[PDB]
Formats: sequence, C-alpha cells, structure tokens
Amino acid sequence: GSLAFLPRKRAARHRGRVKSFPKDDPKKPVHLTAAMGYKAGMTTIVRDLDRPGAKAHKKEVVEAVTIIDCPPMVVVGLVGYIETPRG
Amino acid sequence: MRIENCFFCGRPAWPSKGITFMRNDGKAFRFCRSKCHKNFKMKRNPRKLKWTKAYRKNAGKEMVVDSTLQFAARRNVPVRYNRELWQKTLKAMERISEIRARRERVFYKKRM
Amino acid sequence: KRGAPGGKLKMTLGLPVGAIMNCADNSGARNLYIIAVKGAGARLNRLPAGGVGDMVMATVKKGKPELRKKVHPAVIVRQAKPWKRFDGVFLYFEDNAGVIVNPKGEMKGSAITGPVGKEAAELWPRIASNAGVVM
Amino acid sequence: MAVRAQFENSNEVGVFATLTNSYCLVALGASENFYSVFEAELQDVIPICRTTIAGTRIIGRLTAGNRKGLLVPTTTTDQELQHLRNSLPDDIRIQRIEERLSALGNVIVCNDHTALIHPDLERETEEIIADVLGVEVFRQTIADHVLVGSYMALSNQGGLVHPKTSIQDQDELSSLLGVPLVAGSVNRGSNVIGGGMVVNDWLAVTGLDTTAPELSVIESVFRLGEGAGPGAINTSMKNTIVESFY
Amino acid sequence: VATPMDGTTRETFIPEAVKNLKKYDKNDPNRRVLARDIEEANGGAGVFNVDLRKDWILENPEWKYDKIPEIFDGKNVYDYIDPDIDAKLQALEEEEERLEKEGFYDED
Amino acid sequence: RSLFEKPVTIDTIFEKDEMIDVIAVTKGHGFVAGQMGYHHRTSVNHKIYRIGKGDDEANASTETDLTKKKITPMGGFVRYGEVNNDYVMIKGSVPGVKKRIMTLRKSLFTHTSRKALEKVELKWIDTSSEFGHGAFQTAAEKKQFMGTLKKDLQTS
RNA sequence: CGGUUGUCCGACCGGGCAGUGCCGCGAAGCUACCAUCUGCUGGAUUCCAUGCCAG
Ligand SMILES: [Zn+2]
Repeated sequence: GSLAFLPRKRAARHRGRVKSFPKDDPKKPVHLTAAMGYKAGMTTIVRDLDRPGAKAHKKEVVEAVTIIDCPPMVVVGLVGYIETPRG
Repeated sequence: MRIENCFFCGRPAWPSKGITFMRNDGKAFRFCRSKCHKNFKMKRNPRKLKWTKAYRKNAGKEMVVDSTLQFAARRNVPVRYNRELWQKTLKAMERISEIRARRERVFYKKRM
Repeated sequence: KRGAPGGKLKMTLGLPVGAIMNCADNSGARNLYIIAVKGAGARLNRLPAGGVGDMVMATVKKGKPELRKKVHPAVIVRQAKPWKRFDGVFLYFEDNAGVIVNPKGEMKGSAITGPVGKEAAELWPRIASNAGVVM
Repeated sequence: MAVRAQFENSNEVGVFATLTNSYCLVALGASENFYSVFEAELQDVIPICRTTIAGTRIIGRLTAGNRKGLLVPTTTTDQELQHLRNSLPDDIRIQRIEERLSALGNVIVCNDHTALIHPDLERETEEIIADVLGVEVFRQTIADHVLVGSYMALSNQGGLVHPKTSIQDQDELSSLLGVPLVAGSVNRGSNVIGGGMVVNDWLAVTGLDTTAPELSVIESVFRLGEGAGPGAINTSMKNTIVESFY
Repeated sequence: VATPMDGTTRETFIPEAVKNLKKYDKNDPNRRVLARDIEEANGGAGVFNVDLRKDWILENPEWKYDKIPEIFDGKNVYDYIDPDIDAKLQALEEEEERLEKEGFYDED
Repeated sequence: RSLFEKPVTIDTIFEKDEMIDVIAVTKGHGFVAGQMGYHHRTSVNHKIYRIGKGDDEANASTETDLTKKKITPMGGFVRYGEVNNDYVMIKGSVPGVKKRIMTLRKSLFTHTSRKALEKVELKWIDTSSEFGHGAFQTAAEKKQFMGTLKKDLQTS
C-alpha cells in the first residue's frame, strides 16, 4: 500500500470533511464551491467522441457513469472567518 | 446506433449489452444474456427450447401475417434528409405502437 | 523502430508465452509456437500474454519440411479469448490464429485463409489487402 | 500526373482510400493530409468526402464502387450509411449488400464499364452489383489468387496487373477486359497493387517509397499527363524496365 | 505487353472540368484554402476538430447543424425509414375503419 | 443573506461538462494487518456529463431518442429506490456505496484542460434491469413485446 | 428453477444414508492485471510552499 494513506484508520465522521477549498479572487462572479449529493447508482453510456488526436473520433465510446441524486439544498446558516496569526 | 436482434434468445439487444460470437465461415450471431450464449455453445436447438421467440413464430402463438409485420424490415438504400420526413415517421410510430398493441390483444382473445 | 505496434490501446490478452496457435496464411505452416511477445512490459513472475493484432516471436513446430523449425516474427490475426471492442462488443473467435509477417510488414505467403480480426487489419494495412474476410 | 503521398508510415494508399471519377473517398484520421491532397489534385470539382466504414479506417478495401455506384457491406452502421449518401450528390447510387466476403475492396474490382468478382459469390449477389453499378461482371482468377481488388487496379485508360501472371493469362485477361495491360510491380517490388495503389480517370496517388521507373509505367499505362504515353513509351523505354527489373 | 484479340477500347469519361484546372506547385503564392493551411491556422493534428457539417451537400442549406433521431421507443427509425411512408400510412389506415366497421374490439 | 430559507439547486452551483473532484468515505470490507475499508478519500478530476431534473420525466432521453423517460431502471435503483429529484451524472467510478452522502467540490486547479473544456453529447442511457440481465428501456415498450400474460388476461 | 440418482434397515410407508448425491441455467456477495475510473505540482539550492492522509 501507498505510504501516503497508511496507517489505515476508519473515518471518525460519516460525512467527511472537504479539507480544502479553491482560492478566492474578487474578480470572479459570486458562486458557491460545493454541494452534497446521495449515491443512487450507476449505469452505462454510449457517446459520440469528439476528442482530437483520438482514433475513436466521431464514433461510439462505451462508458460507465454514476447517478448521484441531489435534493434541493435548504440554506439555513452563514459563517464568516477572520484571519489571525494563529490561523 | 443499431439494435441487434438476439439470434437464440430473441431479445432486442442493445450496444454495451450482450456478447458476440463469430465462426470461421462468417455468419454473425449476437447474444443478449449469458444463458442463451451457453445454449448455442452447448449445441441446443432453438427450435427445441420453448422460451425462444422464434419457436412461437412457428408455433402460431405469434403473428406471421398482416402489413405491420411487413413494415418490420431492414432497409437497404439510404434517404437524404428532410425534417418533415422524421415527424411523419415519428408520429406514425405512436400509431405503430398503438396498432401493434391492439393486435396483441385481439389475437390473444382469438387464442382463448 | 522496434517491432511494437502503435495505435492499439489494449484488449483482453489471452495468448501467453508457450502457446500453440494454428497458422492462417498459405506459407505451408500448420501451427505456430508462441515464444516471445514484442512490446510487452518487464514484470517479474508475469507471463507476457500476447493480444490479437500484436507482433509475437513465433516458431513452426508442425508444418511442411521446407519451413519446419523455422523461427521468425509473426502477428496474431485471430484469438478465441473474449475481449472488449470499442463499440460495446464483447467478441471472440473459434480458435487462435496468426499470420507470419516480417519485421517490416511484408508477409511470406500469398493469401490469408479464414476471417481476419478488425484491429489486425487496421494496425497492419496490407493485412487488410490480403484479407478476403474482415469484420 | 502521379504524386507521392504518405498516410502515417505505410505507402498503401489504396488500402485507406477509394478514389473514383465522380467522388474521392478518404479515411478519417488525426492528420487530414489526404483531405489536403485530395483537394489539391481535385480543386473542388468532385465531392471530397472522408468517411469511416464499419468503424474501420480501412475504407479502400471495405468498399467497392465506380462512378455509377457505390457498394458497402453489412458491417457499416446507418450513421455511416447516411454519412455516405448525403456527402455524395443525387446522381450517385449507394447500396448496402449482404455477403460473407466482407472485404469488398479486395473481392470486387470495377471500372465505369466492367467488373470482376471472387469466384465463389452467391447468385443473388452479382445481380445486385449489376443493377446498381451499371456494369457487367466477369469471373476469372488472377494467377490462382482470388482477391481481384487487391491484386489489380483498374482504370479505363490502363491497368496494372500482378507481375507473375502468365503471358497467355494476361493476354486473355486483356482480351476479356479490352484494356491495355502491363505486368509490373509497385511499392519497391510489392506484390499487392490494388491495396498499394488507387487510381481514377485522370490521376493517381502513389507512395513515396515507389521508385521512378514504376512511376513511369503507371504514367504510361494509365495515359496520365499530356497523353503522350499510349504504351509505346513502355516499349521505347523497355531497356530502363529491363535493367531495373532484372 | 498486352494486346486483346478483339482490339477494342471503350469510351473514357474524361470531363472538361478537370482538363483545364491548374497544376499543384508548392511555391504558388495565390493558393487554395488548403486543409494544411486550415490545420495549422487552427492548431495542430490534435487541436482542430474537423467539421463534417461543412462538407455535406443538400437541397436546402439549413438542414445543416441539426441532430438526427436514431432510436425511438426501442424500434429503429433508421430501419423503418421508407420512401412514401406517408403513402403507406394512409394505406395503413384504410384497413383501420373497416377493422372498426367490422368491429372485433367488442366484448361478448 | 438572500440565500436564507430558500432551496438552491444543482443548476445554480454546478453546470455541464465540468471537471469535478468528488469526496466520499469508501466501502467497508466487513464480515470478512488491521482495518481495510471505510476511509476518507477525495477523488479528483472526474467529468460531469449531465444534470437531470426529475419533474421533466424525460431526463434519460437526449436529442437522439424521443423516449420520455427517467434515469431509474426497472426495479428502481437497487438498494436505493426510485429517484424523483434533481440528479447529476459523473463519468467514472465515483467512490462510495449506495445510499451514502456524496460531496462534490469544484476543481481546485484553476488551470483548465481540454479534457475539461470538451463538450459531451448523449445517445442513450442504459436503464435496463440492473437486478439481472434486463433488456428493455421502459415498461411501455415491454408489454409491446411480451403480449398478454394469462394472469394479465384473468385480471383484465 | 428444471432434470437425474443409487446404498442399507429381509422387504416396505418411512428411516440411516452418499459425513450437504449429481448435472444444466441464473441471482446476490466476493471479485478480476480476466473488467472499469482517477492519478496531482511548482519553486529554491535536500528544503519550502500545494494537494492527499491523520488530527
Ligand atoms: Zn452456468
């Protein structure tokens, strides 16, 4: 096994912390950064490939996808974070 | 993309579904599930296994006649585009699905 | 350039080192003995399994006396192991067959008997020339 | 007017393309340079269509046809079948046929008037290649080889036949074809011509590996250029042919 | 050298179009559009996407740029495209009234 | 402030053909040197293919097929149920098990890739019975094939 | 699910059985270098940032 993941330990939380967000710049429009979904299942897809340099041009790749259900997200709260010499 | 008709199991198989077997003489077979795959692999006669669709074609439980079955055929010469040609074909298919469904009902009434 | 094909991603390899697979062209050979697969990786305790449409170092064990025990490169044109084709087609042949081809691309006999694999006639152009049946 | 062109690493242009009078059909690829070449020698006077037949790049051996008609096998799909019809004008008929010998570019070779077929074709199949292609069909092997498309390329001004054919065989073949024929090799002595060469009514495209004397006979036999070579150029330059092919 | 016993030649379909075009010379400044000048201006061999929709020939110019139907409710429309499929369709309802005039949909 | 007490949708935050990193806790290899399974893991670089709606009832159809249908298969999604709400659909093997929380986060690297800017255009969705080897798209086309069962005729 | 068995208890309804009789098709679960997906990020002259894992 990879050293970057051992020693193996169970997740102490069922949901799992995101641990990292994209860097913020004022110049972009306002938007959110994440969402939660529910793993419903997974199916099969055929696709018209249009990737240059690929020998499968204009042809039928068969691929497997996942279906993640996403209920409408009810917004309840807001938090603000201030910057300190201790993080 | 094309729907392939299963030779043994008689299923309307789709791309990414089923298995394909070719023999050295050059006759093509497309299979739907692994059960019919090992049926032809075990030399089983499709005119001996009762759940095969083409058995009921000869058995007379399923229709052989009338123009909707003659409508079901594979074309040979392609046709240039015309947008009206699709809708006059496409809205015919909800009629086609309707007439095939009521032909199923009256024929089974005729059987019983 | 080394004898490694360019353009074949991968299929389900089913012909390993030490496999007897019957000949297909009209060179005079009856079967070919797989001894080494060109372009295979270097992994310990792993038999290099040759896929269809891939160059394989081969030897004729049974055949005509003119070319008996003659060792020469060849490509596999047919394999019976199921493999995944790009349009969702899981498919396989009745047997495992191949044709004796030089390192450049020329081939010893004149005509290839039986069907020819789709990728074998694609990654080798003049195989498709010599193929009367390719699907 | 024969120009040298390389697809990727192999000089067999006839394997990758079907070039006729009323249309030129080339293969899809990452490098469109035979879309460039086939408009360079055909400055938008005929439809220049690139296609994929049956999911294969090898369209020159999977498709037979002439100016009157075009033939495709069962293994193509209706996306590709509609691809051929619409990219082509209304004056051309394209037919999809059922056969066991799927490589139609090897078992069927034809020109605007005649045709030749692999000798074990089913009876219902010559009658559909007759009424679509508008040509008539003979039945004759090429030096005990049954791939008539790959072993010989046909044009109405000339045809290059397989070199090891017997003198009596090529004479009767030229008798039953009515075409001035020559037995010669191309692609540095390769035995496959129709796979290696494709030629239409007013030009030919060859490989860079091909040498000048076999360019010259193709120049002379197919009546290219200014029409100065009717085959008497080959007799006048026989010493160059003898020295090169000894 | 071949020579037929009959010695006949058929008619060659050489058009007057391709007879009087201009030869291909790489040093020509006033050039054709060229797929090489197309490929290089829009990238490399793996950058520019070659455009099928610009190459077709049709009667009415805006049949272009339109996606096509392939499958409808599990029956191939492509296998079910027929010329005069209208004409078969009113032919298909010609029985339809005499089916209901005879009326085998009643329950006894 | 304007977000408070309103339902926001995946259309608002996410969009189509977007390269996406995805966060889960993996499968527990339980009931047969230590723990093997149920670990935190953020899978990066997956490609969003489509956004579904649920109320459109023709979600599993594209421009190629005019079959008004949902992404659910015959029998529903096994061990989950029949989805009736907004859904996303990502290429690959997204980590986790069914009925699990599934956190999607925007791609961290601002440098885009042509594999990300590439567009993506459906032909069909395999909605056959994943409980077994199903071979139909919908029940409307199923009874068109099978005809009438004797239990269907006795009931009718 | 369908088909197929024989042993002994004298015989037999039935039991002790073949330490769970066998053979075809198939589901679940496990899975597969026998299948599929993802695999990052730079700089300095080993170290800093960055991501992941633990907290
Ligand atoms: Zn089994």
